[PDB]
Amino acid sequence: QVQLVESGGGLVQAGGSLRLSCAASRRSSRSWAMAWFRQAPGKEREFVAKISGDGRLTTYGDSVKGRFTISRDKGKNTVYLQMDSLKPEDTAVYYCAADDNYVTASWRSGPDYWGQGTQVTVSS
Repeated sequence: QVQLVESGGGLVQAGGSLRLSCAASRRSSRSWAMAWFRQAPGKEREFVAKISGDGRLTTYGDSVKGRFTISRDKGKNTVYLQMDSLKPEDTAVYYCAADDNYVTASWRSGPDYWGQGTQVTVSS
């Protein structure tokens, strides 16, 4: 019954920015760690970024570090991904995910809940 709904995807020229958003259908007594992953054809869905329930800890995949920023609203199960300096290599369907554990939130099978995906395409 928990639902995660992503928004903010689009088709944009290289070098440009997008901001993805994700809101869960409820708050939890401890806010969930949240994460973004991305999937493109021919490649396993990959971890992009995560943030702890309390917002104090973040980590990024090697390919996006320095360009993307993950943030959340304090005490809500929402999460954002600000994507700057977009490259064609960033084209994928981006999924938000929620986990009651920050350490496993970057594992393909860690999170409890998954969104349906928002497409992001970066043209050259």
